[PDB]
Amino acid sequence: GSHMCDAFVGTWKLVSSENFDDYMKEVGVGFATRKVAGMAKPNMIISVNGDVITIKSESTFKNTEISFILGQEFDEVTADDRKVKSTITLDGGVLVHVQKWDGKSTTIKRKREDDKLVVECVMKGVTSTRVYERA
Ligand SMILES: Cc1cc(S(=O)(=O)Nc2ccnn2C)c(C)cc1Cl
Repeated sequence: GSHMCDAFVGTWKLVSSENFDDYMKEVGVGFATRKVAGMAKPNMIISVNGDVITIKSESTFKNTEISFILGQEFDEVTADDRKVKSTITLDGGVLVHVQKWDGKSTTIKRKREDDKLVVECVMKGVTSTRVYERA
């Protein structure tokens, strides 16, 4: 029957980005990776099978894929090649994705707003907002 993340499931395309270069700088991404990653217009493909959620992020820069159970830490290699320990939870209908590495932390929130999927990436005081629409 109907379930936890139904409104997230599907194929989404990036339509706007703000402050992503600054977010990446704060994370520690180097110049060349920032330039090429920042150009990209990824799709995000979200699916659910039982308790397992899969998020694929695909662009001309990189294809990534994570599968996880809410609340259960996992290893992730990010598109910029960080090796992080991640935990994703649902907080009042928002997917909250925390990545920990080298004593640092970043949080990515994904939420449904109208017909969009809005992604907010936060590293210390710097936020990037990335808006997706259905493909
Ligand atoms: C590097 C990077 C990538 C992302 S992403 O948007 O999920 N994926 C992305 C960007 C460009 N191509 N692809 C697949 C995010 C949220 C953060 C960071 Cl630092």
